[PDB]
Amino acid sequence: SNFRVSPTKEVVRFPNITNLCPFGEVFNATTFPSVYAWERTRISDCVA
Amino acid sequence: SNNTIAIPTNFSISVTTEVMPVSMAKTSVDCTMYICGDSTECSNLLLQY
Ligand SMILES: *[C@@H]1O[C@H](CO)[C@@H](O[C@@H]2O[C@H](CO)[C@@H](O)[C@H](O)[C@H]2NC(C)=O)[C@H](O)[C@H]1NC(C)=O
Ligand SMILES: *[C@@H]1O[C@H](CO)[C@@H](O)[C@H](O)[C@H]1NC(C)=O
Repeated sequence: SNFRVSPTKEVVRFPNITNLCPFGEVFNATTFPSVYAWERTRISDCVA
Repeated sequence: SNNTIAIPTNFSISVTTEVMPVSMAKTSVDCTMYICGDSTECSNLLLQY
């Protein structure tokens, strides 16, 4: 079997986009949609 | 007919080929590597089997 090798180092690699997502704006809009007319928005190129 | 017999007057030497299996491929399974890959977390659950 194998008990020889166990990982110890961790290689974490992510796209280097650093712009934080606009949640503070999306959530704090002065008004939201009426549920019958709910609105869909793309969230992209950001860190959630 | 109750009173006649056929006798061979000649013969043929024949060579015939009989093919027989005797072994199969020896196989081995690392049951941990097959089930869990390398993931430590799954290997801990596999111990519970
Ligand atoms: C069995 O038959 C074979 C032929 O099928 C005989 O062999 C032949 O014999 C004659 C006379 O001796 C030759 O002219 C041929 O050339 C032979 N042919 C071959 C292929 O060998 C054979 O003699 C027979 N056996 C007996 C015991 O009579
Ligand atoms: C929402 O935005 C307005 C204007 O930027 C600000 O005055 C208010 O405090 C914000 N509310 C929250 C909960 O972030």
